[PDB]
Amino acid sequence: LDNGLARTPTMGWLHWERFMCNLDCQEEPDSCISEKLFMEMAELMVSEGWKDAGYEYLCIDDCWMAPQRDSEGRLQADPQRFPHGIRQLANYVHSKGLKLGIYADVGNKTCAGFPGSFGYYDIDAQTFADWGVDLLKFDGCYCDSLENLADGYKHMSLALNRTGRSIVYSCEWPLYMWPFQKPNYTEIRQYCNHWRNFADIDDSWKSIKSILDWTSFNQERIVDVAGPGGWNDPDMLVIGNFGLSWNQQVTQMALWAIMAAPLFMSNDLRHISPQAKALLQDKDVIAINQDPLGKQGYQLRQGDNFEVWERPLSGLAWAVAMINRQEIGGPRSYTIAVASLGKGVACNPACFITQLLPVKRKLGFYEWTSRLRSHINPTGTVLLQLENTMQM
Amino acid sequence: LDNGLARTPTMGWLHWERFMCNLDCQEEPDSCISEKLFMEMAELMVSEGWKDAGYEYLCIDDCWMAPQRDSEGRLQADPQRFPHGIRQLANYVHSKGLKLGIYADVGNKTCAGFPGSFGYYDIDAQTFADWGVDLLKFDGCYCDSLENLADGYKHMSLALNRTGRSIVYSCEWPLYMWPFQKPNYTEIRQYCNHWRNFADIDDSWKSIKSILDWTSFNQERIVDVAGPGGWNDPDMLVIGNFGLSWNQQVTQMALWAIMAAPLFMSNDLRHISPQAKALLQDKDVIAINQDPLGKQGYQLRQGDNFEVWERPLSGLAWAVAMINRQEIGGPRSYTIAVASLGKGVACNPACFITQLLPVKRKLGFYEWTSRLRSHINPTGTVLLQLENTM
Ligand SMILES: *[C@@H]1O[C@H](CO)[C@@H](O[C@@H]2O[C@H](CO)[C@@H](O[C@@H]3O[C@H](CO)[C@@H](O)[C@H](O[C@H]4O[C@H](CO)[C@@H](O)[C@H](O)[C@@H]4O)[C@@H]3O)[C@H](O)[C@H]2NC(C)=O)[C@H](O)[C@H]1NC(C)=O
Ligand SMILES: *[C@@H]1O[C@H](CO)[C@@H](O[C@@H]2O[C@H](CO)[C@@H](O[C@@H]3O[C@H](CO)[C@@H](O)[C@H](O)[C@@H]3O)[C@H](O)[C@H]2NC(C)=O)[C@H](O)[C@H]1NC(C)=O
Ligand SMILES: *[C@@H]1O[C@H](CO)[C@@H](O[C@@H]2O[C@H](CO)[C@@H](O[C@@H]3O[C@H](CO)[C@@H](O)[C@H](O)[C@@H]3O)[C@H](O)[C@H]2NC(C)=O)[C@H](O)[C@H]1NC(C)=O
Ligand SMILES: *[C@@H]1O[C@H](CO)[C@@H](O[C@@H]2O[C@H](CO)[C@@H](O)[C@H](O)[C@H]2NC(C)=O)[C@H](O)[C@H]1NC(C)=O
Ligand SMILES: *[C@@H]1O[C@H](CO)[C@@H](O[C@@H]2O[C@H](CO)[C@@H](O)[C@H](O)[C@H]2NC(C)=O)[C@H](O)[C@H]1NC(C)=O
Ligand SMILES: *[C@@H]1O[C@H](CO)[C@@H](O)[C@H](O)[C@H]1NC(C)=O
Ligand SMILES: *[C@]12O[C@H]1[C@H](CO)[C@H](O)[C@H](O)[C@H]2O
Ligand SMILES: *[C@]12O[C@H]1[C@H](CO)[C@H](O)[C@H](O)[C@H]2O
Repeated sequence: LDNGLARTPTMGWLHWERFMCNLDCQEEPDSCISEKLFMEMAELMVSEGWKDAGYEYLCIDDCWMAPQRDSEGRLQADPQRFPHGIRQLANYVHSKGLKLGIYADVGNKTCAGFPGSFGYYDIDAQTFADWGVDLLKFDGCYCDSLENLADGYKHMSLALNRTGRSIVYSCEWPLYMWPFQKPNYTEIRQYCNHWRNFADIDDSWKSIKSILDWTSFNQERIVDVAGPGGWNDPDMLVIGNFGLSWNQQVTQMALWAIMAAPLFMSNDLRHISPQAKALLQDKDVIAINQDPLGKQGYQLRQGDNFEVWERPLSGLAWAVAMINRQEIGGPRSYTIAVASLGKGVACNPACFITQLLPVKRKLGFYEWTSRLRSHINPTGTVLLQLENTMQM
Repeated sequence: LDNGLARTPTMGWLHWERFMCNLDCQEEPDSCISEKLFMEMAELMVSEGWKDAGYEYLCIDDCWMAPQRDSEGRLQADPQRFPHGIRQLANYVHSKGLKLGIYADVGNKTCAGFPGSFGYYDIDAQTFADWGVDLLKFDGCYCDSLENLADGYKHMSLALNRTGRSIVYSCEWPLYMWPFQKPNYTEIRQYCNHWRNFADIDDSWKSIKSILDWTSFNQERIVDVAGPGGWNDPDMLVIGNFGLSWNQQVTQMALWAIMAAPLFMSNDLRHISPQAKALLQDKDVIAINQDPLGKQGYQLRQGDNFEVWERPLSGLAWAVAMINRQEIGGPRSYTIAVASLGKGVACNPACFITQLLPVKRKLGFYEWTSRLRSHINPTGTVLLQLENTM
């Protein structure tokens, strides 16, 4: 989408995976979808270093809405959970230096059963623009055939444009297309700043594996269409929650950087370990994700429960990820000719290799003819940065 | 097995899950199956508080054997990897006040392809006894019939007894039978100090869940036969490795305690987090696992992606574990009438409840009329101890 936005993958926080559709503010107030939750998340994004690290968008997912539209046909914030309305939350979020994302659905109802945009594409787009909304996530539930899905996604895109406000547009067009026919990524890219391809993540290693395996299986179809203004969206970062071991968390961060994924944390910023925080705020891995070249990486090799992924970076640098998919035993040795990495460019005539994950370690100069030898934890990833050099 | 051993479930360390069949001492001397690995783990069991917490058996699994028996038909330690031999390793382990476990297979080979014990049960038993072995784990691979399987496990049982040496006998008889016919657990217990029921654990939450699901499904057949001298073995603790989140590690420790499971760590004691160490050394939770009554706990309830398990303890105490099996979202609220716990006796007329996991916290006095409310982490467990007020 040529709206001048998302020149790098969008970074922020989204409530869905962690907080879901919790409407019970009486018995579950700390986890219910309320203005107070977003106000508190906003403060902590500023004070706990998240905005500094690049996480800029505070995003509302499903279950912010009143059950019905107002008399004047507009969407309304839930009066009990959002009594001060979207406009004033937008003011609060802007006052902290952050941008505000909101959520709607192309079809008749949102996935959670709240008012769809089946008509109203134009008034809804305008409502968001009046409110101060800086990002829209547009889910695809309750949609009447391919024709409407496509038409709806294309309509809301132009509608947001016609508001003349800068609004990052986040689509699930491809994901809700698969059931009928293969997506057309060139068309989707025209209309959308990023697009969900695959089933909602949850707080599990199984979910990470299934997203990586779908991505690598399908990589010839999706890798090249990604670039500034249009990204593949493999769903939210779930680091800092309950389901992933330290190693599986390193794997998600490493490979979301390889895939030029948007980085939407879905966690509780009020209750997050120092380890998870340091990983999500790792300047060097964020720098790989945010690389201005904006070329998505890919899986180079698979075999013996090992995966090798790499991503081209600006200035003849490469990121390399080595995954151990063996879920038994100890750290496994993996060796590769440095020549085989970065299409033989990265280390011609030399590489300087820095390990970034699981810890940051200068490894030194590798000749084009060198071997790289590493040890990789089960369900973990080693992430390397290769800097092309004349020296040595 | 009435040999006076395993009166509480056996505690220690077993190489298999973390170190497996690593024979590469040239390229990997610090993780190959060698007497140096076992000596290192022994020193740390003493120096790092493992022994003091009750971890007492340092156990060798598969891949310790030379490829061939000796000229006298006996098993031999690999001459390169176990150069001083098993007896001498046993001497060392004993000098630190620990016990040594070793491994054999009821069939013609071990699962990894080394010499099997079929036809050598009596000599193999005497060999182990002579060496000063304090425990045998007896795997079930390369056994052509259920007759040979049963005969082999019983025969080794009687041969161990006849050596005169106190040797804990860990069997896999039910595991290898189950595909073909329902095991008789009354018979297995007469011959075995503990018995593997289910597929080898690995370093995953999938493995944990599948072991718990198998145990809850089969609980009518296995819970009542467990007790001092004979335990269900749901396989090794993998806490301190790579594959489990903190909440999944808590779930393993909590439910191995509810299940009166043997506690065999398979980890690297040289490289283990403070968190993993304090969970595995948690004295209140080990006291539940090690309760002298020896009554295995069971699944009370399952619904809304929650499980409630409980175990009766010495002195009118109960352990209760509440699992959140929902792998999405945040800490979920669960409430149960305390009258529904411990068969109606735990909290009649009242009980004092202490949370043990994920943190120790006194919750206070609960009346027979009361409801316990808890928030449980996705893939996590809340473990409570109930003390009846009388
Ligand atoms: C509604 O849709 C229209 C139709 O596309 C859209 O207009 C386009 O906006 C983009 C973004 O501003 C324009 O692209 C820019 O063009 C100008 C002029 O050539 C350049 O200054 C811009 O350069 C930036 O990006 C460069 C990297 O590519 C940087 O090097 C540089 O520093 C600049 O930051 C950029 O190329 C595009 O020209 C228009 N196209 C048309 C047909 O007008 C409009 O923005 C949409 N409006 C909203 C609010 O959605
Ligand atoms: C070989 O098999 C026999 C028979 O099963 C085992 O005998 C049993 O041994 C236990 C433990 O020594 C006896 O019970 C215990 O006795 C001791 C001392 O008297 C007491 O302190 C305990 O409280 C408990 O009562 C058990 O009764 C006995 N059974 C029989 C029939 O004699 C023997 O231990 C086995 N030997 C080896 C080397 O495994
Ligand atoms: C370990 O290996 C030996 C040798 O391969 C096994 O011994 C063999 O066991 C088979 C049973 O599977 C015997 O075959 C039987 O032969 C009779 C007729 O003789 C036939 O009627 C049966 O139906 C069956 O086919 C075979 O005779 C026997 N061979 C020897 C040398 O004893 C042994 O059983 C293996 N042990 C285990 C536990 O797997
Ligand atoms: C997939 O979508 C792309 C973009 O809509 C299609 O390519 C364009 O099709 C339009 C309308 O037919 C042409 O006017 C353009 O010249 C085409 N290219 C571009 C880059 O805009 C493409 O035909 C669609 N279908 C397939 C099978 O690729
Ligand atoms: C399961 O195995 C047990 C023990 O081998 C069997 O129980 C024995 O039954 C015999 C009768 O054949 C009695 O002599 C013994 O007193 C019992 N032993 C014990 C300690 O109970 C039982 O028969 C087997 N059950 C089935 C269903 O086959
Ligand atoms: C919404 O429902 C109406 C019928 O009430 C139907 O005509 C329309 O196709 C539906 N719209 C979408 C986008 O599914
Ligand atoms: C749409 O299953 C829905 C849900 C909201 O109800 C989330 O937004 C999810 O990410 C999306 O795929
Ligand atoms: C038998 O798969 C084997 C293996 C040794 O080779 C381990 O001892 C495992 O625990 C056991 O079931």
